[PDB]
Amino acid sequence: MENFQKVEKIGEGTYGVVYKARNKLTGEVVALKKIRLTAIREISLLKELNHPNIVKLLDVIHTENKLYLVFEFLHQDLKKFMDASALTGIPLPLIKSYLFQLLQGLAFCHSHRVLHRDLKPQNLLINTEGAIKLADFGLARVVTLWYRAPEILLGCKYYSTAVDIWSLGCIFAEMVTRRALFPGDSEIDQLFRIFRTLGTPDEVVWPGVTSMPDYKPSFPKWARQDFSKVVPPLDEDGRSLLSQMLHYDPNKRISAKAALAHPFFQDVTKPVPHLRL
Ligand SMILES: CN(C)C[C@@H](O)COc1ccc(Nc2cc(Nc3cc(C(F)(F)F)ccc3F)ncn2)cc1
Repeated sequence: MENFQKVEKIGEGTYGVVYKARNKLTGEVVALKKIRLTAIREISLLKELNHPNIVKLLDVIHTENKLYLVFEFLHQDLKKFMDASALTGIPLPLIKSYLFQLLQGLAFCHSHRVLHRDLKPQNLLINTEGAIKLADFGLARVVTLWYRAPEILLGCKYYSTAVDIWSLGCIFAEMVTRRALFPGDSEIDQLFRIFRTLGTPDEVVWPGVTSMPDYKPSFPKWARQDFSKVVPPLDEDGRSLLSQMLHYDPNKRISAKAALAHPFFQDVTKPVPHLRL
């Protein structure tokens, strides 16, 4: 860490604090993440993901019994970009391009058995060239619960790549309506908001749901609401794809690889956003 000079705090993370730092050995600008306290192992396995839509893990430093992660640095996150766009909204061509790219990102790591586990606007990074990238990637093992898949809230321990498709679905709708899809303040509140919109799940639409660890038969039975009310601006191509991203049953939920060929991406392009840094 004598080789790194701190410039400013970027944020505070579930397992370490993150700073914008300059590498004195290279004059390079980076995101430096210091971990709190089989790990160096899986982490040193993460430096192998190379893809245009994932933030590169540049180096792993293990000194004075502490662990630093050195990442490629980007200037802006999706959440700040959405806030700056709230009055007029993100243009559909740009929403679509960002969706297409995160799906390529997700399909790549998923084919290597890497899951993200905690996608949110705050860890999706953009540049002046019109690219978006996944950050804090494979690194799991007030929190925001808004993008948590229903299987996780019900206590499933052995969940699948489908959890990331669900989180991305929620972000896709948020970009389109300029409002959070399921803004829960607790796990039960989170769970009941998804139930009110998509209907309380049963054995019919989700075989096995009633025997998930945290499922209770005393749950209120709300009916499913019409989809055209959930994301009104969205055309039917987009709405059909959103619904496949939001299937209750993780096995029925569309894969990133299949989502890429969906008709919604017929007219896809690569616009450049206007960014204030
Ligand atoms: C606008 N400023 C005033 C306020 C904030 O939005 C400050 O926003 C910024 C400013 C710059 C960046 N750039 C990054 C961030 C990053 N990792 C990362 C770490 C965390 C965590 F949890 F570790 F902190 C959360 C999300 C992450 F993407 N890797 C490369 N570049 C990100 C957000």
